Amino acid sequence: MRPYEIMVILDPTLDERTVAPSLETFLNVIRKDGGTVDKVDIWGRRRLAYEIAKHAEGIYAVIDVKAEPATVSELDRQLNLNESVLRTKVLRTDKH
Amino acid sequence: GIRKYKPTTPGRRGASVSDFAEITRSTPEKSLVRPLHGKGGRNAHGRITTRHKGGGHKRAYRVIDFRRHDKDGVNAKVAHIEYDPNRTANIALLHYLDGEKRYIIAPQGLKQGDVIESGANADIKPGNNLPLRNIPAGTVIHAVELRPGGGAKLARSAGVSIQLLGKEGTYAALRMPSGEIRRVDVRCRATVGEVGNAEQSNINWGKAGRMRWKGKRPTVRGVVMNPVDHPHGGGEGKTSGGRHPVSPWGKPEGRTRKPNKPSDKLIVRRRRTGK
Amino acid sequence: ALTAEQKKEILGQYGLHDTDTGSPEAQVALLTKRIQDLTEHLKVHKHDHHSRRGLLLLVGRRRRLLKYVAQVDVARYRSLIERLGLRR
RNA sequence: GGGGACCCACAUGGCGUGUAAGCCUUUACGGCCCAAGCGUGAGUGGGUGGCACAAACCAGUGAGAAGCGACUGUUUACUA
RNA sequence: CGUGUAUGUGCGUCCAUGAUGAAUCAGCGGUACUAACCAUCCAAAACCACCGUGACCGCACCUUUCGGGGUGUGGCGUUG
RNA sequence: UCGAAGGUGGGAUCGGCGAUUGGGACGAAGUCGUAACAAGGUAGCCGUACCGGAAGGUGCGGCUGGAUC
RNA sequence: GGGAGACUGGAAUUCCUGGUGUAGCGGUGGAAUGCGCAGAUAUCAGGAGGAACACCGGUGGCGAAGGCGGGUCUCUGGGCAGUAACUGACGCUGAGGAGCGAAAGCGUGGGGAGCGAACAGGAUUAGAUACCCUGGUAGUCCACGCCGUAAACGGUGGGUACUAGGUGUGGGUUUCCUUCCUUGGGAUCCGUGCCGUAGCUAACGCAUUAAGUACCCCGCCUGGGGAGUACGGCCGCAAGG
RNA sequence: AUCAGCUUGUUGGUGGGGUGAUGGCCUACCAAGGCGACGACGGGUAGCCGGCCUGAGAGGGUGACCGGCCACACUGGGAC
Ligand SMILES: [Mg+2]
Ligand SMILES: [Mg+2]
Ligand SMILES: [Mg+2]
Ligand SMILES: [Mg+2]
Ligand SMILES: [Mg+2]
Ligand SMILES: [Mg+2]
Ligand SMILES: [Mg+2]
Ligand SMILES: [Mg+2]
Ligand SMILES: [Mg+2]
Ligand SMILES: [Mg+2]
Ligand SMILES: [Mg+2]
Ligand SMILES: [Mg+2]
Ligand SMILES: [Mg+2]
Ligand SMILES: [Mg+2]
Ligand SMILES: [Mg+2]
Ligand SMILES: [Mg+2]
Ligand SMILES: [Mg+2]
Ligand SMILES: [Mg+2]
Ligand SMILES: [Mg+2]
Ligand SMILES: [Mg+2]
Ligand SMILES: [Mg+2]
Ligand SMILES: [Mg+2]
Ligand SMILES: [Mg+2]
Ligand SMILES: [Mg+2]
Ligand SMILES: [Mg+2]
Ligand SMILES: [Mg+2]
Ligand SMILES: [Mg+2]
Ligand SMILES: [Mg+2]
Ligand SMILES: [Mg+2]
Ligand SMILES: [Mg+2]
Ligand SMILES: [Mg+2]
Ligand SMILES: [Mg+2]
Ligand SMILES: [Mg+2]
Ligand SMILES: [Mg+2]
Ligand SMILES: [Mg+2]
Ligand SMILES: [Mg+2]
Ligand SMILES: [Mg+2]
Ligand SMILES: [Mg+2]
Ligand SMILES: [Mg+2]
Ligand SMILES: [Mg+2]
Ligand SMILES: [Mg+2]
Ligand SMILES: [Mg+2]
Ligand SMILES: [Mg+2]
Ligand SMILES: [Mg+2]
Ligand SMILES: [Mg+2]
Ligand SMILES: [Mg+2]
Ligand SMILES: [Mg+2]
Ligand SMILES: [Mg+2]
Ligand SMILES: [Mg+2]
Ligand SMILES: [Mg+2]
Ligand SMILES: [Mg+2]
Ligand SMILES: [Mg+2]
Ligand SMILES: [Mg+2]
Ligand SMILES: [Mg+2]
Ligand SMILES: [Mg+2]
Ligand SMILES: [Mg+2]
Ligand SMILES: [Mg+2]
Ligand SMILES: [Mg+2]
Ligand SMILES: [Mg+2]
Ligand SMILES: [Mg+2]
Ligand SMILES: [Mg+2]
Ligand SMILES: [Mg+2]
Ligand SMILES: [Mg+2]
Ligand SMILES: [Mg+2]
Ligand SMILES: [Mg+2]
Ligand SMILES: [Mg+2]
Ligand SMILES: [Mg+2]
Ligand SMILES: [Mg+2]
Ligand SMILES: [Mg+2]
Ligand SMILES: [Mg+2]
Ligand SMILES: [Mg+2]
Ligand SMILES: [Mg+2]
Ligand SMILES: [Mg+2]
Ligand SMILES: [Mg+2]
Ligand SMILES: [Mg+2]
Ligand SMILES: [Mg+2]
Ligand SMILES: [Mg+2]
Ligand SMILES: [Mg+2]
Ligand SMILES: [Mg+2]
Ligand SMILES: [Mg+2]
Ligand SMILES: [Mg+2]
Ligand SMILES: [Mg+2]
Repeated sequence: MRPYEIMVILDPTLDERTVAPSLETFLNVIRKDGGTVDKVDIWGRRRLAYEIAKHAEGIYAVIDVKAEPATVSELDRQLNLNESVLRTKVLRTDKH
Repeated sequence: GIRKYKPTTPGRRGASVSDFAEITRSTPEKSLVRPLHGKGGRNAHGRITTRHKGGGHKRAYRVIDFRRHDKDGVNAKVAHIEYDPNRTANIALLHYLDGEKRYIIAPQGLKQGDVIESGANADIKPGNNLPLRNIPAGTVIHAVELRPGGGAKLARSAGVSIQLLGKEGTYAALRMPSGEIRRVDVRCRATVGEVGNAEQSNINWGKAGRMRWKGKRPTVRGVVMNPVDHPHGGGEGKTSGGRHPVSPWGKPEGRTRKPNKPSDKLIVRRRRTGK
Repeated sequence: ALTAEQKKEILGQYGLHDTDTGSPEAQVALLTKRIQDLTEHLKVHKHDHHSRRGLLLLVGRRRRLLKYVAQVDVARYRSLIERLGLRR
């Protein structure tokens, strides 16, 4: 029950439309477990600083999460396992 | 873990064993036991095929589901992680949902209570066998097969198992415990996680009775062998044979790997030791 | 570290009244809950010497408080030690 | 290094077993005790005999150094 | 252990009580095929303003006797 | 029964001597060396491990009781 | 940057593979052992593995002290300010005892890119078993145990109360020129640098973060070698303490 | 403490003997403890005190003579 900030970068081979269904399906596990609140905003197609995974561009998605550490760890484990994702992290919105 | 035995007798002073606190049942399933016997290091022909081994403690056999492919889509809980001495590792029986129980190799850190799936939908907890189509590159794997569906043969060492490197085209690359890379099909069967009993390497043998039990026979050194019996034979005193060591069977140290295997083209380079 | 919910629950539930918080009873209650919880944590985390320092400090502090309770009143000391089920 | 045999007393002693009888009940090929009966070691005193009281048979010699081999093991059946 | 006698309990096939079960016609999963509405982030067919100037046209100074060349500004063009 | 003296047997302390060996100090003067004191010509020292007739050298970590810039 | 576990990032070194590309590359006060003509150096592409986190980064923060810094998560200690609700002599230091502890060293089992004792050569010197160059075995990394010593220094044990200031930094409460932006101004407590009174000290020097003036307890010292050594005792498998 | 545990009539109670007098002073029977880091048990030295010397004092050294006790009579014991 603590506010979390997560950003997800996806491979550019996927179109912009598929991102929203993919992200909502990914976070349905947290939606159905803790009864949480979320906020989603999207902006993609930015030139990357360097090559990552032999790729030059990507899409950025940022979600504000108010959930359980177990739930966010489960999302991280389920999501980093995916091949279409490149880099992710989770932070604390509050003081710590 | 590891428990060291106190020196009650001069013989068992150094004997230390890996205490098997990972045991749950003591009497193995009677249905799956097949008739087996110590072959004594001899073929049916009667000649001793390989010395230094044979005799000892007659033991039973049990079928392990090394090649688990027949049933998929059904879960199974860890029934009882019992002890099978016919292997360095342990075997943990499973209650599958169809009621057909098979032994499997017990991976590292497996305790009773986890649910194991064997198929495409299986997740990444250890004990899940699944083809390379459904595994990330870089995960530690064990009980690895060589073709899509012909029975698994490799990667069953206790403590260190094969590590997947990457997939390109229809061929997948596997890293060996020796530090080598082998090319293998992207559709072979492989499990996730290391194999348990990593502390078994910390076992201390202890005496000769345990060893006749385990199977090996005492080793006879060539330098005291007779010259007719061995190229190292002969001498009045201790002599090394006056020549480089050679197996008394004719060939000395050197290359033994006959090339041109069907998987020789599926190997990049050979092992290099002590680097 | 304990937080508001369970900590106010403990201070009230072992409190002499509904307002007092610094009573030795509540102090020992907080110390005991902290030590069992974080000892459970250290049963997993072995080599946290900086936290074992906290263990030893809080335990000596606890020992001083228990000695004070025993000195001031034997009956309250016995009641406290019996209600928490410890040895001393 | 000391005691060890026999007799008496402590001793109708302690211990085990367990009948009659007693206690009890889901009453039975039932649980508790158990006078009586049977078996029974241990010790302390007093006395006695012989040169000698584990008296027969049976039944470790001990101690101090140093060499080799860690030890239990196996081998030149029929010279080691 | 193994063969037979037939009487007594006694059972259906050829009647039929029970327990059920299953291979047939008529549509739906606010989810949400298709012209939009409200809210949010970015930019392809360069409009306005400044700055840097491939290269071009040159004004003033320095430099070898004049030459190359260097320094400030203007007109664009935009290697970008 | 006790009982001093005497004799059996193995443990502690004080010792005396003991081939030879290890170390230390004082002699005076000689060979081998340059160690330290000035950025002593490789900054010094401390803990530690290895090496070398010798003072010492090196590795790792720590201090400035180190001079220039 | 308090500690522990897990996940993850980039640059660099080395090695391997494949182009291109030619006779040198590396080296010091100078040169030679070193690798090349079997194709080095250089350079591009890819991969592998191990260590450590340049800038921020400071006479700055934290920790009791050793020490501590790529990010992310997980759990957790310590400290600080205000309200002051409550406990009402619980405070301090602490012989013997117990726990933590730089690097190196040891056992077991793994790892091992770079660096680097030992050891080979090449170089200087009358001489080098060193300083210099080319290589490189332990170790340096990981997990579990061990030894428990450092110029372990602020060469100053801790705690409390008092005693003139100036100049920076960090953290938090307030109030007022008030834009109410402002290291604006003021008050307050904690931490940390520098210079300075009275005072102390043999001097250098310390100077509210005292070596100032005192109180409480604890360890240590009584001329230099012998000697932090022999014996004895304790710990450690040993080195050894 | 470069001496950390000591003790078995040892400790305590009861009943007997014992001695001028109470008492493990001696015996029997019951229980397991007492002394121990505010230095026990061990090791070396030595008669103690009023006094003497030194020092302003504190203190340090010491036990000549005399005098108050203590212990011994070649060594070890025992008793009238
Ligand atoms: Mg042994
Ligand atoms: Mg079998
Ligand atoms: Mg034949
Ligand atoms: Mg063999
Ligand atoms: Mg046999
Ligand atoms: Mg096994
Ligand atoms: Mg052999
Ligand atoms: Mg032989
Ligand atoms: Mg031959
Ligand atoms: Mg033969
Ligand atoms: Mg021979
Ligand atoms: Mg010979
Ligand atoms: Mg050979
Ligand atoms: Mg290999
Ligand atoms: Mg906290
Ligand atoms: Mg009976
Ligand atoms: Mg009755
Ligand atoms: Mg009953
Ligand atoms: Mg006689
Ligand atoms: Mg034998
Ligand atoms: Mg033998
Ligand atoms: Mg034979
Ligand atoms: Mg013979
Ligand atoms: Mg024979
Ligand atoms: Mg013989
Ligand atoms: Mg002597
Ligand atoms: Mg002598
Ligand atoms: Mg000279
Ligand atoms: Mg010098
Ligand atoms: Mg020199
Ligand atoms: Mg020097
Ligand atoms: Mg020096
Ligand atoms: Mg040293
Ligand atoms: Mg060296
Ligand atoms: Mg250093
Ligand atoms: Mg100096
Ligand atoms: Mg850890
Ligand atoms: Mg290449
Ligand atoms: Mg290259
Ligand atoms: Mg490596
Ligand atoms: Mg009040
Ligand atoms: Mg305090
Ligand atoms: Mg204290
Ligand atoms: Mg104290
Ligand atoms: Mg002490
Ligand atoms: Mg102390
Ligand atoms: Mg400890
Ligand atoms: Mg310890
Ligand atoms: Mg180190
Ligand atoms: Mg270390
Ligand atoms: Mg060593
Ligand atoms: Mg080790
Ligand atoms: Mg090793
Ligand atoms: Mg090197
Ligand atoms: Mg070097
Ligand atoms: Mg060589
Ligand atoms: Mg050399
Ligand atoms: Mg010291
Ligand atoms: Mg330090
Ligand atoms: Mg200190
Ligand atoms: Mg103080
Ligand atoms: Mg202040
Ligand atoms: Mg003054
Ligand atoms: Mg003065
Ligand atoms: Mg000052
Ligand atoms: Mg002060
Ligand atoms: Mg002073
Ligand atoms: Mg000397
Ligand atoms: Mg000394
Ligand atoms: Mg000694
Ligand atoms: Mg009496
Ligand atoms: Mg009386
Ligand atoms: Mg008495
Ligand atoms: Mg008596
Ligand atoms: Mg006097
Ligand atoms: Mg005086
Ligand atoms: Mg005096
Ligand atoms: Mg006197
Ligand atoms: Mg007189
Ligand atoms: Mg008198
Ligand atoms: Mg006498
Ligand atoms: Mg006498």
